[PDB]
Amino acid sequence: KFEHPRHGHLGFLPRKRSRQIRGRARAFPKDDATQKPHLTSFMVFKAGMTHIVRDVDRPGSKVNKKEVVEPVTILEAPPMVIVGIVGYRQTPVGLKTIGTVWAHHTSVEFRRRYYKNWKQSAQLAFSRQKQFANTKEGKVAEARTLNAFAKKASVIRVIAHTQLRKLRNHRVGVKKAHVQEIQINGGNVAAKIALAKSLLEKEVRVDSVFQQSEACDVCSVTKGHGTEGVVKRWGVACLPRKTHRGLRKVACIGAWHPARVMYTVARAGQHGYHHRTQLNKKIYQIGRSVAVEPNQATTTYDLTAKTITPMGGFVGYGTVRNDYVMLKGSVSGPRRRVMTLRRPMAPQTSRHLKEKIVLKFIDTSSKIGHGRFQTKKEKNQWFGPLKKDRIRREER
Amino acid sequence: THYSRKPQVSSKSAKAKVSDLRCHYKNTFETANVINGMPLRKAQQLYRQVLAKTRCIPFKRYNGKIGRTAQAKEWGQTKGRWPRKSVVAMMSLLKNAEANAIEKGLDPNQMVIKHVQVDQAARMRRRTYRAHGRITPYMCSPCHVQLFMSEKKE
Amino acid sequence: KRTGRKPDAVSMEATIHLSKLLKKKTFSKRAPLAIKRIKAFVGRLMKTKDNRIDASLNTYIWHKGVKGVPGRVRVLIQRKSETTEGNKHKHFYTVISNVPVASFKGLTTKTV
RNA sequence: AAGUUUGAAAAGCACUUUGGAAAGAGAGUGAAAUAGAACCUGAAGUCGUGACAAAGACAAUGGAAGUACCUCCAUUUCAAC
RNA sequence: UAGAUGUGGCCUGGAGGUUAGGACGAAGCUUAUGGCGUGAGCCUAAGAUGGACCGGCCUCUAGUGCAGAUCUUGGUUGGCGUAGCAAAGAUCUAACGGAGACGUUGGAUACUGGAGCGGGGAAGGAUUUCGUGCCAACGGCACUCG
RNA sequence: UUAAUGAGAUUCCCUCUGUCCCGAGUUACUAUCUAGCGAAACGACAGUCAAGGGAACGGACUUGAAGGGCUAAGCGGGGA
RNA sequence: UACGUCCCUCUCCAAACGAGAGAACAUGCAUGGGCUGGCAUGAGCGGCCUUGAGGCCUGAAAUUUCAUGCUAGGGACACA
Ligand SMILES: [Mg+2]
Ligand SMILES: [Mg+2]
Ligand SMILES: [Mg+2]
Ligand SMILES: [Mg+2]
Ligand SMILES: [Mg+2]
Ligand SMILES: [Mg+2]
Ligand SMILES: [Mg+2]
Ligand SMILES: [Mg+2]
Ligand SMILES: [Mg+2]
Ligand SMILES: [Mg+2]
Ligand SMILES: [Mg+2]
Ligand SMILES: [Mg+2]
Repeated sequence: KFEHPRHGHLGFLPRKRSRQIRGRARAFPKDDATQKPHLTSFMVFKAGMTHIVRDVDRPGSKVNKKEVVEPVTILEAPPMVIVGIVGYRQTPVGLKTIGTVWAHHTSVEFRRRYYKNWKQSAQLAFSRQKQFANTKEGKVAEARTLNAFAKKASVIRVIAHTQLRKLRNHRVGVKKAHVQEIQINGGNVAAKIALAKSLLEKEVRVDSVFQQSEACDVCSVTKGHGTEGVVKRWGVACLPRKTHRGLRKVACIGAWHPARVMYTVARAGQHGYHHRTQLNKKIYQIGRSVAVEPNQATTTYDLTAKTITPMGGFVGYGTVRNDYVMLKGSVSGPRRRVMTLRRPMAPQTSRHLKEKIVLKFIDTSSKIGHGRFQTKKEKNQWFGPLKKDRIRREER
Repeated sequence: THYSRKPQVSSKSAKAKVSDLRCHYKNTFETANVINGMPLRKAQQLYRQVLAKTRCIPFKRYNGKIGRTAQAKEWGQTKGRWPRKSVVAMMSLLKNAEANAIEKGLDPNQMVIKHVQVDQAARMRRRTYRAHGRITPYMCSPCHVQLFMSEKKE
Repeated sequence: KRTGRKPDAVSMEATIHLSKLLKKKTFSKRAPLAIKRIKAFVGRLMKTKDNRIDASLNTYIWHKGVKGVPGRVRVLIQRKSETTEGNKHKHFYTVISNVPVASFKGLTTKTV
């Protein structure tokens, strides 16, 4: 008889706190040995959002026509320092690591990750591996396992961490290094270590991994809300105003049989702070740093000079100082939470996902307000030498 | 009659009691058992930090829906509290048994709390008042606390 | 007691921005919790927890009623003593008082 | 409801000192304080800590049958049946 | 099973007989104290239990055996340090007292708002008044206060 | 049959709105944590399921399937 | 007596409490300046509008960069 479509999605149970804030790709793309060895993932930090105006393509009705305002997300992406190389056997109980070569140097932020205090400690992390690397048996026991990553290995995963001393953001209160294994999806695993062995202990910047107009998948950890009730966690319904013992509940959570509450009925508990993936988030610009190009947000039709950082920074994040990546739309983070990009799974051959992009406008109007001004040198033009600077720029 | 266990050396030992310790048996239980092998100075150091609420009393056996806390991990648990009245009531019972260690000639800086023992007293009565005219009990449940000490030869 | 006993009877005249410490707190508890988060303010300011209030700081925080509290308070912190030593002592208290200032834009933390 | 029926005798714990005083630890009384006034005996129930098989939970208990180790419990041999 | 019956058969209180214990420790009580009776039960030991009564046997006698009656009474226990102590006025500070959150005084901000947390009475209560102590248990938190 | 009256019963219309579409944010007070205090109703034992049989809708039986332990906040399916 | 972890404090992408993410001379904290943004022309004064997009507020359950100020290091197991 009467019914409705079921509330919430059973394929995101249990609604549980993710085991770490670090967004972590559960699966990397299928290894097409017909490609070149490359890096298929990258960790960025969610700065915040803004929106942009685009010259549209893909002839439809709202397309092949005047521009469009589409909301975007700014993800600050400093270059990642590769430290290790990790290979896996394809054994009948699923992949298993067959060793891990490290670099000879290992940044002081990486070694913090193997601690939880690091300032009362004695900093012995990787002490007998720096020493033993300078040995000869070290070089033996290192090429003995690199000559293994070709015999036994199929999956080769460098270990990259983030540069945070290169991320002058303070509101990212952490000084450890976020450590992430990254798949290499080239071919001829012999030539797959060759990449890994090469870029080891070298910085990997995000445009080396990704290109501008193509889409990624964003492994991330949702913004947490603590214990949310049934109406907020599952979005079931509110009982009528007349209800006793209140109305933000599921009335019937079980028949007489089965005489147990089902895993399908809605209950209150952890909402948010879940690991999500957000397939097919399309990059619109992968612009470089202000230290190298202090004209981030001025493409061709905003011949003024400006940067991505809005007037007064991104709210609750700061200024973007590094190789930001501009996606399209939502990303399952709060500000300054590490996001992991990933090259996508989908066939991606479409006139709605493989089309190239030019951005005719970006908004740097302040997040903190309403903002009516781009590029604060426009605000000074609206006003005059008002009494704040008048009491300083006329008192000399 | 005295004293469930004898200190196995009577001159190298102090002894102290209370009989009507005026507060909950259940809060006083773990307040006491938490220091049951500790040196005397490491036991006052515990209680005097339970009162500043930097270490807790790990409620065993009478935890029963007390809240979880971070300060109880050292005790190998999740539950624990900071019972002020039961801790200040054994700050006093310990400093008594100090005074029994000087009285015999024993450095209290050598005293080990061997065999604390808390149990239940006569359970005073003062009715309270329920709905519909039902006069229910409101027992107070005092407690006895025993403990003796000893030394540890170098 | 490196920077604690090195000075004797300090006096720093420091601003305590209070709207930052009392935001969306219940109005009925706002003038009491104003007092209480100056204790644990000037405590962290001088590594001691025995903080008195010199009845002009108190009269000030309460002058706008229990609900109305000034946004900032400029405070003169006296740390006098009975001169103890060692450890776990009591002889470092504080004689926190108010300062009529009539303005707060420009004045940093001072001393004496 | 309620035998304070402590002890033969109040000899009812002087006194020292820890505690602000209670109470505690000592002494001391007496045949017993392990008879300290809420006192003859002091049970069950429940609880406490000390020990342990220190066992080991995947209802408890129990039945039969063994075994492990431990039991001043019985008996017997302890130059012999 | 309902029932019937037997038992040189078991057990409790007491009587008439007999035999006999007991301050060199009786009743009682405890039990990984064994043994011995199919069993009811009995006997022993050992108590860092108890302190003054009492066992066996033959008859007599009855207020004579308890797990279960929404049994009765007393006591304890779980749930459980749990529900809660959420209507009605927000205490804040100095220095003072104190064995110590408490009280007192000062100042501060308040609340009652003259149909009052006012001042007087009747009904009713009858020392609750007052002062000085006190702080054991009572004032559902605490108290140096009541 | 009736004017007036109605915490009467009833229907429509107007206004008005969170009654609702469809919910969302805020606030005290609680719940939550703590110090102090502290009950009770209830209580055979208990206490994971499916199927079977059964006083015919089992917590214990039968046969399978799960189940390490102890936990805090919830909820209201069951414990006929 | 080791490497370390934990508590206490602080921070807040986390949070009912645990747990989490952190820091532990760091831009850490606190002020101030600047930016950004709210409001809409401040007490006072000159001749009511003028000073004047003024004054005030702006990180605080916790907007953003610059100057100056102070800035526990103690515990608990690990550990025998
Ligand atoms: Mg109703
Ligand atoms: Mg009779
Ligand atoms: Mg009868
Ligand atoms: Mg009976
Ligand atoms: Mg019964
Ligand atoms: Mg019942
Ligand atoms: Mg559970
Ligand atoms: Mg529960
Ligand atoms: Mg916070
Ligand atoms: Mg952590
Ligand atoms: Mg400022
Ligand atoms: Mg801050």
